[PDB]
Amino acid sequence: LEAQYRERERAETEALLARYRERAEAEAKAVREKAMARLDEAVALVLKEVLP
Amino acid sequence: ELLVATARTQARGEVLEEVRRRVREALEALPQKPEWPEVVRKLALEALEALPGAKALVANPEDLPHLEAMARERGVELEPALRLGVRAVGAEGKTQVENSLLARMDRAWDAMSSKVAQALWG
Amino acid sequence: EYTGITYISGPLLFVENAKDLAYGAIVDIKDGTGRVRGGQVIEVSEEYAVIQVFEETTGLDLATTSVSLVEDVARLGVSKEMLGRRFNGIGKPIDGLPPITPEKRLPITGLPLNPVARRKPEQFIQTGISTIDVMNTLVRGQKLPIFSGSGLPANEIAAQIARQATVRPDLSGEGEKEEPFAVVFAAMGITQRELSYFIQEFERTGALSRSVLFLNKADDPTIERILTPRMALTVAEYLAFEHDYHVLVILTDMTNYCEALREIGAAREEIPGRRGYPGYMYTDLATIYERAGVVEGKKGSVTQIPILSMPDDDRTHPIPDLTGYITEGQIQLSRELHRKGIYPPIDPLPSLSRLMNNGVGKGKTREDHKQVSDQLYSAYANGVDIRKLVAIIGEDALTENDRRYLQFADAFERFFINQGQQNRSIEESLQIAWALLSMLPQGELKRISKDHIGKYY
Amino acid sequence: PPIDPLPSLSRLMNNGVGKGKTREDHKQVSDQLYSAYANGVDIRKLVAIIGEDALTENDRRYLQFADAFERFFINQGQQNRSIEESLQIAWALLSMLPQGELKRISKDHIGKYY
Amino acid sequence: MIQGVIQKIAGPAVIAKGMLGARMYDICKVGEEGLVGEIIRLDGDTAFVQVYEDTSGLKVGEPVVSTGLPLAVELGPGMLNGIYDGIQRPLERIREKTGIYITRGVVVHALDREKKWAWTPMVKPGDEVRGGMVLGTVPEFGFTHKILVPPDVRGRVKEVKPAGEYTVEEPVVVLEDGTELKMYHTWPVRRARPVQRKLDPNTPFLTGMRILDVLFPVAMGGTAAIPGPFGSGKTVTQQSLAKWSNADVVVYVGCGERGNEMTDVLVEFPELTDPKTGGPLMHRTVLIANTSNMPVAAREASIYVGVTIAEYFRDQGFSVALMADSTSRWAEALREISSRLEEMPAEEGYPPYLAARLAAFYERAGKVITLGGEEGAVTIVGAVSPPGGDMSEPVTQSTLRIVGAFWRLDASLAFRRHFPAINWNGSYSLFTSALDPWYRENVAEDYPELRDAISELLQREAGLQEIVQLVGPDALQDAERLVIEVGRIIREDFLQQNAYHEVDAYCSMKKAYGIMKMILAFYKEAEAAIKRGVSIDEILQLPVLERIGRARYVSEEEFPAYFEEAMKEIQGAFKAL
Amino acid sequence: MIQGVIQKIAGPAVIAKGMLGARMYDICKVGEEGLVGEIIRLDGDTAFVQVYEDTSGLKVGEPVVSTGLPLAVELGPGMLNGIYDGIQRPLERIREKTGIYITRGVVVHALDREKKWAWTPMVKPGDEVRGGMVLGTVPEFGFTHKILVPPDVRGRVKEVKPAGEYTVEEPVVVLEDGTELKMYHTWPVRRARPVQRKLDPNTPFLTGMRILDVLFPVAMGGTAAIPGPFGSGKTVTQQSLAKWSNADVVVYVGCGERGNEMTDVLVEFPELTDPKTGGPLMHRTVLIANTSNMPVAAREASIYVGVTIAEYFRDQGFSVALMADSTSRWAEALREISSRLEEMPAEEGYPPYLAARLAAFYERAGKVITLGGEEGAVTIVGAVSPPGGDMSEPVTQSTLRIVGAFWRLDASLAFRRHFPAINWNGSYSLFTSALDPWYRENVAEDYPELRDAISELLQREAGLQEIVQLVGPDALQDAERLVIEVGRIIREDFLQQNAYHEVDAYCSMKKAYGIMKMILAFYKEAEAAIKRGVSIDEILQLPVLERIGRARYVSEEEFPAYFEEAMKEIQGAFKAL
Amino acid sequence: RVNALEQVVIPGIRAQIRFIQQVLEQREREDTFRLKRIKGKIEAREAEEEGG
Repeated sequence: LEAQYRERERAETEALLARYRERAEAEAKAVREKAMARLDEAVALVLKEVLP
Repeated sequence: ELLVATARTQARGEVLEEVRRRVREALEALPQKPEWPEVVRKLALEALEALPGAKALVANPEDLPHLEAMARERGVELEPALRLGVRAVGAEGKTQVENSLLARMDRAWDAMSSKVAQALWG
Repeated sequence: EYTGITYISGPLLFVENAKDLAYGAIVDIKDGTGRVRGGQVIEVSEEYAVIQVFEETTGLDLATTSVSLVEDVARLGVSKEMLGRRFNGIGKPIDGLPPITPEKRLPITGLPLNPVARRKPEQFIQTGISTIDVMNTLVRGQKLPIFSGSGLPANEIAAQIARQATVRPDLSGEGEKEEPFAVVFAAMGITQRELSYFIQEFERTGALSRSVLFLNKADDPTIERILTPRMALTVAEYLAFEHDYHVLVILTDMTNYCEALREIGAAREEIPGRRGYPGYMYTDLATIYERAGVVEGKKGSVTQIPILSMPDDDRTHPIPDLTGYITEGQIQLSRELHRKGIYPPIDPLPSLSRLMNNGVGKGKTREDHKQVSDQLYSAYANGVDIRKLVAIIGEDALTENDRRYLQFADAFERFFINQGQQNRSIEESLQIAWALLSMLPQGELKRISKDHIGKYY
Repeated sequence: PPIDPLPSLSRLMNNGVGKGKTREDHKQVSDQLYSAYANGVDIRKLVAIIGEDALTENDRRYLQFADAFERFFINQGQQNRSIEESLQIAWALLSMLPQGELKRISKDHIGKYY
Repeated sequence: MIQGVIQKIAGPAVIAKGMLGARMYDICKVGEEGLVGEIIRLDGDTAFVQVYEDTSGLKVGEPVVSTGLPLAVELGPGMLNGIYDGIQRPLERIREKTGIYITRGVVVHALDREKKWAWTPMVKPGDEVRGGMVLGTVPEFGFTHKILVPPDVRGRVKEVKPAGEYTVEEPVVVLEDGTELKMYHTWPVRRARPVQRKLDPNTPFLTGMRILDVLFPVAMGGTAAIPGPFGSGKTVTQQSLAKWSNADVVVYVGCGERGNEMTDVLVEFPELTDPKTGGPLMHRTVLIANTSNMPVAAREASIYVGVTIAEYFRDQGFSVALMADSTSRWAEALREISSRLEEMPAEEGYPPYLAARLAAFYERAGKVITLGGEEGAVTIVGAVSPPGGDMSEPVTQSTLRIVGAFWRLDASLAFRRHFPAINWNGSYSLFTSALDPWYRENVAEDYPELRDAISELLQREAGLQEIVQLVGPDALQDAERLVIEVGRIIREDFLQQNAYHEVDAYCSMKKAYGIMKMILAFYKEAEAAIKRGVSIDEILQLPVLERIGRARYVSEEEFPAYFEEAMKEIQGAFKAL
Repeated sequence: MIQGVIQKIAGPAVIAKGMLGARMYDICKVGEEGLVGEIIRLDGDTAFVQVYEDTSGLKVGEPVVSTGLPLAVELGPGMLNGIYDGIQRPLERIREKTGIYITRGVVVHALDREKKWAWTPMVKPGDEVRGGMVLGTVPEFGFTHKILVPPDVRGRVKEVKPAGEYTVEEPVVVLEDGTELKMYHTWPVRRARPVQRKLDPNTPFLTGMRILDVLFPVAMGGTAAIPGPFGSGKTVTQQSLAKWSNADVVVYVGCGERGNEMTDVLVEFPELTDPKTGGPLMHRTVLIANTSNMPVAAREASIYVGVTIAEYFRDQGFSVALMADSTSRWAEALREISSRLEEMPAEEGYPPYLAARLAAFYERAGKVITLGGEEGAVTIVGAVSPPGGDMSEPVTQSTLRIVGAFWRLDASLAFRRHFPAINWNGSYSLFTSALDPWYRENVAEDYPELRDAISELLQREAGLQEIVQLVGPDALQDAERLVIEVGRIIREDFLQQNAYHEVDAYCSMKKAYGIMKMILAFYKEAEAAIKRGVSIDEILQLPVLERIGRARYVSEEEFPAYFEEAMKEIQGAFKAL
Repeated sequence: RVNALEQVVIPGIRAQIRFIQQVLEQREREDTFRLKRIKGKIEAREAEEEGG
C-alpha cells in the first residue's frame, strides 16, 4: 500500500519543480529587461556622485 | 521558492556588475571628455580642506595644467601612475588622505547601493 | 593611509594620525600579510585611536599600515528579501551568489525599544514540551533562557524547540498562523558536529527558504563572537516590526560570547569588576536581551530564546548571574533527569518562575491551567526533596503520608517530562496531569478548585 | 616504617623487573600483594555500618591478611631485608588465602612457591 | 562662561579640554544634539565629563558648554500621572516626537511647559511669605498638590494673580524681593529640602501582607530592605506595594528595570483602579523609573532626582512610599566610573564608594516634620540583589540590614507557593520596640503579644528541624509532632501567599487579626488534647485544620461572619474528641 | 632583513630595538647564536621576542636577524621516521652532532635535505593544476606519499623530470607560470589546508580499549577530553591509547613531554608491531614530541607544528590520529608568557586570550573532504590536566566548551590497577547515534541493541551503590543484590584491560560484541533463577560466575573457538541447577 | 554515625571552607596586579607635567 503511495507523490514532486524552474528562469529575464532600458540613467547617477 | 530567489540574484548581479562596466569605461575616457579639469580640482580640494596641511600634492605631470591653480594654493605637484586620482600628503606627519576615483566607484555599492538599484528596478 | 603603530597585539590596535574618527565608525586597514581587514573605532583619542579589527592579527608590519574612514557611523545593508539566505559573522552571504542590495542600512550598534511602546502579551505557543506550556507559559516578546551546564548537551534540547515551535490555531482563542511564522538563527561559536547538526534539523523544520542564519564558527575570528549578536538582532527588528511577521530568534553559545567579552575586558584599559570579568559586561548583556518585546502597534514580534552553556553548574558564575535577573521566568536543565534518559532533562524544582499569573494564566491565556501551575509546584516539591530526607532519617523510612509524596515524584517526571519527538497540545497536558494528581487525596489538592478537579476528571 | 600502598600508585611495575632481571616471581608477586591487602581494609569500613560485622568466612581469611601484612611485613624497624627474604616470606602470608581464589598471579608460580 | 570641546571621547564618557569655570556635579549640554553631561572630576582645564546618554557618533572637537545649574530638579505640578526618566524627561514626549525607538541626543523639556494648571490663590497680596508656606492649591485629581515657597527664599507680596489657568513658567505670586514665585522653581539634587526636626518613628506602615508586618514589622517614616539572589523574586515583591500599601503618594522609580519587566509591571498601573483612592492607581503613582534600555550612566543619576521628588511630596503632607527597584543597578553604574577614570575600586569586587553615597540616600528623607508644619513620612525599601550571591558584604551591613527590617529569600522556598518568600530565622527587625504603641491601642492590647507569640512557635520548630536532618526521629511522641505539625500549618497557610492574587493577600487589619486568631485556637486546644490521650495522627484528621487551610482564599468582605462561625468549630471538634 | 639588536631580556623572553620592517609572526634568530624565537607583541618599533631555547649566555647588543617571512614548517618526503619536534629540528640527527648533551644556539633544517627518493609522475607538461591535487607518487616505506601541490598555486606546466631519485629540494615539476615547483613546500603553521566541502564523521574509532569504546565511543574524526586528577592513570593510558590504533597514520605530539616519560615512549615504538610493514611502528609514526627541559614557549609551539602535519597527511586521503598529551603543558605556557610580554591577565594567571587558539585547534579536526578532493580525517584525543585538582580551573573549563565525546578518569578506580578507569556517571557522547548507521551495517544489527543492554545494568548500579554504603545489601532483598554482582564482572574482567597482557591489549569488534552476549545471558537467567527462590550467595559458588570471567584467559585470534563454546553452558547448566 | 563522621562528613565539611577560602584569596592577586598597573598610570601622568 506504501509502495503505490510513494510513487504517486514522487512523480508530482518532480513535475512541480520542473514548472517552477521555467518561471524562475523567465522572471530572471524579466528583471533584466526592466533595468537594461533604464541603464544609462543609472550610469548618470553613478558618475555624478564619484567626482567628489 | 529557493530556486526562484537564486535565479533572480544571479541576473540582478549581472545588472549591478554591468553598471560598473559602463561606469569604468567612462573612467578610461574621463580625461578625454572636457569636464576633466572640474573633476580633478574638486577631488584635490577635499584632500586639502580636510586634516592634511598639504605639505605635498602628488598627481601626474599631464594633470599638471589642470591643478597648477592649486600648485600655487598649496605645495607643489611632482606620479600615482593612475591619471585618475590625487593623493595629498599632510604635515601632521605621514598622514595621507587620498581621494581617488577608482575608490569612489568601488564604494558606489558600498554607500549608495540603494540609490542605483531603485532607479534600475524601482 | 595613516602609518605609525604604537601597540599591536590581538584585535586591539592603536595607530596615530587620527582625530577625524568617530565613535562607532567603519575604517579599513592594510597588513603585511597582503590582506585588507576591518576596524570599528571603539574608542577615540587625542592624536591616536583605539581600533577593533574584525579579524585576528597574524601579521602586521610597521612599514605598511593604513586607516581610511569609510563611514562616520557603522552599518550593515539590510533589505526585506534576504530570507532563504545564509550569512556569517562577517556579513557576507555564504550562499555563493552576489550580495543583495539594501532598503535601509541600519546601524549594527542597535537602537533600544521604548518600554512605553510595549504592552503585556498573552498569545501562547506550542513548544512541543509540555512542562513549559503549563508552568512558565512561553508567550511572544518574552525571554526564557534555557540554563545548560558544561558536560551537559545543549544542542539536543535546542533542536526540539525549533521543529515543534508553533502558534495555537484558536486553542488560546486565536491564531497568528494567518501571518507567516519564521525563525532566525545565529550561532556564536560552533565546532564540526554542531555545524551540520543544526542544518539537518532545519530541513526537518522545512525552513531554509524563510530563515536568516548568522553562523559564527570557532575557526571564524574570536572578535566576531560579540559583534554578531547585535548584528543579528537588527535583522530581527527589520523583519518583525516593519514587515509584520512573528519571528522567533534563537541564540545559542552565550558562553563563547562571554569568551570574547572577557578578551576586551582586560586587554583594554578597563579593569575587572564582576569577580574577574568586566564591569561594562552589564551593558554587553543588556543591549542584547532588552531588544525583543512585542510592541503594541505591531502585529509582529521578536521572541528571543537565549540558550546558555555556562561553565559547570555554578550559580556565582558571571553568565547565569546577570541572565537570571534580566529574564522574567526561567527554565533549567540538570543531571538528575539526564541519568535517567529523559530528553529533555528539564528540572523545575530549583528553577523559578515570575510570569505565570502575570498577564499569563489569565487573559486570552487559558485559566484552566491557572490553578494547575500553583498545584504542580508544591506537589512536585513533596517529591524530589524527600528523596534526600529518606537517606538520613532511615534507609527506607517513610510514613503513611510521606509515602504518597515520593510516589508522585517518579511517576510525573517519567511520563510528562519525556516529550522530545512528541507534541502535546494545551488539552493533552492537563488531562494526564490530573491523573497522577489523583495519587494524593483531598487536602494537598487544596489549591485546585472544585471546578478544576471535575473539569479534567 | 609506615607504608600504606593503597593511595600509592607507581609509574612502572614491570619495567626493570622480570624473570632473571630481579627474581622470577618478583613480577608475579607485585600485583598480588596489592589486591590482597585491598580486600582486607575494605571490610573494616562496612562493619560499623550494619551490625558489628560485615563478613562471612570467605572474607575472614582476607581479614587476617590485613593483620599479617601489618606488624610482620610493613614493620621491620630499620633492618635490611634482602630481595630474597622479602618475596620468600611474602608467600607465608599468602598461604592464609585460598589458592583457588587467586586470580592476580599465575598458576605455574603456585607450584614454585606455595 | 564655560566653553571647550572634546579632547578624548572614550566610552559613554567624554573627556573634555579647554574647560574654564566648570564646577563639580553640575548639569551641562554635550555634543551637538544635547546628551547632557556632569562634571565628575577636574584636572585643571580637562574635566572628566560623565554623559548620561550613550555615545554613537560624537567625535573630537565638538561643543561642551556647561549650563551652570547644580543638577537642579525642576519642581512643580504634572508629576502625578505620567512616565518620566531617572534623568527626568517625560517618555510621552519621546514616543510621540521620535518613534518607538530610543535614539541618542533626544532632548525635550524636563518639566513640561506644554501644560497649564488651574490656580486658586490663598495668600493675600498684603501679606509676607515664608519658606515652606502654601501659596495656593493646584487641584491635581483627588489629591491636593499645593504650591510652596522654595526654602531659603522670602519677601513681602505685592501682587497675586486671580484664579485661571496659567503655564507653570508664568508667575502666580510676585514679591518685592526682585523675584517672582513660579510653579517652575530650582532646588539642587545634592541639597536636601530643610526639615524642622526629626521625629521618632512610632506608627507602623502597613505593607499589606501578613508576614511583612505581623512577624517582621516595618515602620512608617522607616526604612527597610529586602534582597533576592539571582532572580528569586526580586521584582515580584513590589507587587506587594502595588496597591496594598496605605500611601497617599506612591513613587515607583527603578535604577534599571529591564525591558521585559516594564512589559507587564509598568503597564499595570493604567490598567488598575486603587480602592483607597476610589479612583485609578496611576493617579496616585508618580512614575519616574528608568529602563535598562535607557543608558548605563542614566542608571547612576536615578536615585538623587527621585529622592527629592519624594521630599516635594512629603512637605505637602502626605505619606510617601518610595521604593527603588533594584538599587543594585546604581552600584554597577557607579562602579563603571573607576574603570573610565583610571582608578580601581574597593577590594573583592565591591563598589569604590561604599557607605558614603548609600547612607546618604536612605537618610535623606525619613520621619521628619517640615518648615511648613506638615507631617513628612518617607518609607523607602531597597530591593537589592548581591552581585556575587553573598549576603555578607559592606554595602548590605551599612544601610540594608541596620535599618527597620532585614529579610532573605531562598530558591526552592518561593517555588512551592510562597510569592514572595522570607526566611523564618535569619531575618530580623531592629525596629519593633517603637511599633508597639499604635498596635496596642488601635488594634488590640494583645496584638503585640500574639505577634511575638506566633513568631516563637515558628522559630522553635527549628530546634527539631536540625535533628531531622541529623539521623531523624525514630521516636514520635506526643510532645514531638506537637510543635512540628502546628508550625507546618503556619508555613503552609500563613507564609504561602500570592501577590498575583487579591484573595491570597490584601491590606486589611482584620484579615491579619483574624487568620492569626484561628491558628491561636487550633494551637490552644492541641496542648490539652495530648494530655487526655489524643494521638497527633487524629489531630491531622480533624476537618478544622482544613477550615484554617481555606482561610487563605476567603473573600475579604465575607471574612468577619466567616471567622465568627469558624471559631466555634475548633473548640467543638477538640473538646468533644 | 630586519636588523635590530637586543634591548632588554626578560627571562626566556627577549625584547629587541632597531626592529623596523618587522611583521607579527616570523622566523626570529636572536643574538648571533640563533636560538629561534618568534615575534609576538609589537609595541612601537620594539619587537618582543619569545625564545623557545634558553637564554643563558645571551648578552644584549647582539645582532637580531629576522627574515620577515612567516614561521613555516617543512613538509615533504621523509616525514615518517623523521622528527620535526617542537622547535623545528630532528633529534635523531641532534643526538649525533652535539654529543650526549644538546647545546643551545644550535639550529639545522627541520626536514633533512640530504634525503633522496624516487619520483613517479602523475602529470605532464600542458596540464592544469590546482592546489592540493596530486602531481606524483613516491613509495616511502609501507606508505604511499604524494606530492601535494601547495595550496593557492595554479597555472600550466613547463616540464616534469623522468623517474629516478633526486634530492628533496630539487625541482621535479617546473611550472609554466615561472615557478620551479620544488619537491617540498612550506605552508605557514597558522594557516590550515583548505577544504572543498565540510562533512561530519561516520566511520568508528577503535583504539584497543574494550569498555572505553563500547560505553562512550569517539568517532573517526571526533574529539574527547581525559581529565585525570592527582597524577593517576592519565599519564600512561595515553601510551596505551597510542599503542594500538585503527587510524592509518599515527601522529603523536607529546607537546614538551617530560623527559622521563618520553624514555619508555620512544624506545617502545621500534618493538611495537606495524600492520602494513610487519616491523617498527616508527614506519607509520612521526615524533612531534619535544623536551620538557626547554622553556614554556617550546610547549606552545609544538601543538601548532603537529596539526599542519596532520592536515598534510589528511589531504592525501589517510586517517590521521593526533594525540596531544597534557593540557598542563599548554596552561603553564600561556601562564608564564602572560607576565613576560606585559599582558594583562584576566583570571587566575591565564591570559584573556586563553580559549583563543585552544578552540580553533579542536575545530580543524573532523572528517572532511579537502580542496585536493581526497578524504582523510583528523581524530583527536587530548588528555586534560587540572593543575589544581578540580575542573573549576580556567584551563579546564575551556576544554569543556567543545562537544562530541567526553571521558572521565578518576583517581579512586585507578589505584586497583584497572585501567582504563571510566565513570558512567561522568561522561556523555554524541557519537552514539551518529555511528548507529555504520554499526547496523558493518558491525552487526544487534550491536545498536546490545550496547543499550549493558548500560541499563550499570544505570541501576549507580542508584543502588548509594543505598549499599548507607546500609549493607545483605539486609536488602535478593533481586537488589542481583545486578550488584553482575557488576563485579563488569570491573574484575572488563575494566581491567592489561597493558602487560597482550590478549587484553588487543580488542576489536569481535571481542566486543562477543563478551557482550556472555553478560547478556547471565543477566536474563539470574533474574528468573532467583524468582524460583535461589539466593545470589549459592550462585557465587556455582561454576557460572567463573565462566563469564573468561575474557583475559582467552585469546584474540583463537577467540571464535571459546566464544560459542562456553556461551551455551550459561542457558544450559544454570537452569538445570 | 561515628565511623561515617570521621570519614566523609567532618573533613569534607572542612575542605569546603578551605577550597572556597583559597579561591577567594587567590582572586585577590589580580586585584593587586591590576591596582599596580593603575598606580603606574597615575604616576606616569604627573610625570608628564614635570618631564616625559
